[PDB]
Amino acid sequence: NALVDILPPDSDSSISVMGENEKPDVTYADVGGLDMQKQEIREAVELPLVQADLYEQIGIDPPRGVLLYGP
Amino acid sequence: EFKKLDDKPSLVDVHLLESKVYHKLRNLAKSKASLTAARTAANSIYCPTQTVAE
Amino acid sequence: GSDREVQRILIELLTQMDGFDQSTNVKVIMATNRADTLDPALLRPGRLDRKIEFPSLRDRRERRLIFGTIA
Amino acid sequence: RCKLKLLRMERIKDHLLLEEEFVSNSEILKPFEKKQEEEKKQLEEIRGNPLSIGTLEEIIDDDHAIVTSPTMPDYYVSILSFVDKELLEPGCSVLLHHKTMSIVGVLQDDADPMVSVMKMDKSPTESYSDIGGLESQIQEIKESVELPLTHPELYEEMGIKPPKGVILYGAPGTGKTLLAKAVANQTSATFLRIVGSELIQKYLGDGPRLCRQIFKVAGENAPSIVFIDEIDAIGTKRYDSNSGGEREIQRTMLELLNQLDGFDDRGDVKVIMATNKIETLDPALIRPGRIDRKILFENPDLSTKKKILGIHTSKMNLSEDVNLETLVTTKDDLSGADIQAMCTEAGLLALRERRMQVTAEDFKQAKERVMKNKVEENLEGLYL
Amino acid sequence: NVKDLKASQRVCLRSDSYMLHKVLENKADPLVSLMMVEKVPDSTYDMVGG
Amino acid sequence: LRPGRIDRKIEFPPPSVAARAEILRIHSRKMNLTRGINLRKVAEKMNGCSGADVKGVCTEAGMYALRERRIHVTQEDFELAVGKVMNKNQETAISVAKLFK
Ligand SMILES: Nc1ncnc2c1ncn2[C@@H]1O[C@H](COP(=O)(O)OP(=O)(O)OP(=O)(O)O)[C@@H](O)[C@H]1O
Ligand SMILES: [Mg+2]
Repeated sequence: NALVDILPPDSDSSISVMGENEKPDVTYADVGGLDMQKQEIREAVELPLVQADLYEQIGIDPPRGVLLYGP
Repeated sequence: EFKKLDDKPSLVDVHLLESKVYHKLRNLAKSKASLTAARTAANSIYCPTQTVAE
Repeated sequence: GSDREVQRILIELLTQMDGFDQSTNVKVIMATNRADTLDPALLRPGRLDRKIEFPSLRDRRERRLIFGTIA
Repeated sequence: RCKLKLLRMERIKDHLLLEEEFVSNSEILKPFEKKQEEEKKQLEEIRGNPLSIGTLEEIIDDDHAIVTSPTMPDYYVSILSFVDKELLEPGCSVLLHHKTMSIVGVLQDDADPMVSVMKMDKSPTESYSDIGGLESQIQEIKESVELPLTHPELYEEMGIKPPKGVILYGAPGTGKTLLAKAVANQTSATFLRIVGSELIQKYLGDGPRLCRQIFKVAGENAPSIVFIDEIDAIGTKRYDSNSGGEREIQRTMLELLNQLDGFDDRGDVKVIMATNKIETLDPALIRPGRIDRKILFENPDLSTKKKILGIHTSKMNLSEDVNLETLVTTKDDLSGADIQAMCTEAGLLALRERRMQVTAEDFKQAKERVMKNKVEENLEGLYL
Repeated sequence: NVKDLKASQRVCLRSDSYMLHKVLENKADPLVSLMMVEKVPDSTYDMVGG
Repeated sequence: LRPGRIDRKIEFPPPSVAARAEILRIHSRKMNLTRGINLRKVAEKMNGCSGADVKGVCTEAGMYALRERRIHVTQEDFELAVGKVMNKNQETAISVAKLFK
């Protein structure tokens, strides 16, 4: 019982990534409606990946988590 | 000006013109941006068949 | 005590949700099927900022889309 | 003013206590005598290192018991037989040895946060004559609650069993809540105080277990006063419908009869109940011989309202402006919490001035606001 | 020693018999449990302004 | 509400238009606007009822400048943002749109 080695922040996973190994079975060519939510999901997800700095150089905070809710 | 006077389904047309002008100036960045605006505005139900075709 | 393990796990979500923030990454996406299971320290902003609603009513062009993509 | 000397006298003795105690410890404590030194040799022989707390499930009478530990293995323990074999009972916490388990010893007291709620953490410094007035309805709580404990002498003379219990009721702001805290300050008997709105939980069956605890502590502590503050808050208060509700309310009421007297035959507990809704209580509790004399409170009359206002104005700064005697006159059979609110608000009007003189003008402005909670929280205003 | 030891102070123990070794610099504060799990910043009067 | 236990009762007014302008101004110093955008002008288009409503004009405006992809928040964003929140303001003043499904 002593700290004798370390383990990287990659290893000792809960489960590996599914976004660069596997790929989901859905795209927005097989989404139909919810066009109203389609404008909202690219604000939250798609724009911070390509450049998170967009929010910062505007001076608006980037949203935190996304709740999806409904029946 | 017609955002102070917004009640208009006639700005849907103005967006589509705006897209065509930008396209022929050969910028697709803001041709896409206006075209996106025009799609959103026609999602609300008042639009002619002609308007949807354009 | 076993129901207190559940609560302890929720507390770690808050800790890691706070720690994650202002980083390039997309702040956690989570979805619910009942919006009566939330708490006022989970739904509170800094954990969940954005609220994308999901209706069942939509409108006639967006219900039209659902008939057509599965068609 | 000029109590400085009394403060210094008191202080001086505190200094003398600090001194004597420190110096005594240091090479005159108990370091150099053989009835400590040789006794502890063989005390530590059978003691650890770990002293491994157990929970006493049951005793067996052969010098053994079955403990279940917090660490989950049982032990059929012995008992060394110097800690007094039968002085330990179920629910006690036991010191087991680091090797083969013997009851090394027994801990009396193990502070639970559940008896913290009942037990006091503050002293109720307002006692007799800061609730002054109702001097005819304090002879039914200091001739049957305070006084038998202070003098069992008077009650040896008549013989029979001493008074048991009281129920206080009347209109809000007659000092009901503080009276109880003021007789328990002076006797210094074991003051448990439990609120009426904590008996009702949104969990079921553990409500009556909480109430059952309160009286076991009372019976364990020979001089005992239990203030149940608010037991009108059992018939107007409910949470969910599956663990609060009617079933919970019935159970708790019945638990309390067994506790208070029932069949238990426990130590002398005085019960003090604040209520003002006296049909939330059993027809087995508002019979007397458990609660003997019953106390009614009415709103204090005008000369009693002079006494109430005199507690409050010893703290108030005074002026040649101030006219106390007209502040009583407007009030007619009103509560002693209106008078207490007027003077606190009169000091709020002083503070706004940013002056430290409280005048007649500050009291009368605050009097009209205090009667406004009775004419405009009433939206009819003048009786329609 | 016991006058340098006090309630709500985390200790280190050495498992030779659980022999109290040193004080632990970090100890728990129960108030931080409340405030952290809630999560609540402080403000000045500029965020009430108006 | 028994008197003796409450000695201060503090109301909060749904804002003035003088107050509603200063709430816009507190949030707009986080933002980077195009110079010459008055926020007194925005507060008069609004009628609001909370300092959250004007917090949402600022928020929505910077999400419109996000879509646009300029650093500066434009005067156009604050026309549209007022009207989005105003529509949402008037749509819980009828009987209340749901916030949880
Ligand atoms: N005779 C009195 N002299 C001094 N202060 C009094 C007197 N009667 C009542 N008060 C004050 O009135 C206030 C309310 O009375 P208290 O809390 O003691 O019990 P109550 O009659 O149950 O009323 P409530 O619970 O509605 O306040 C307290 O601040 C108390 O000090
Ligand atoms: Mg009271």
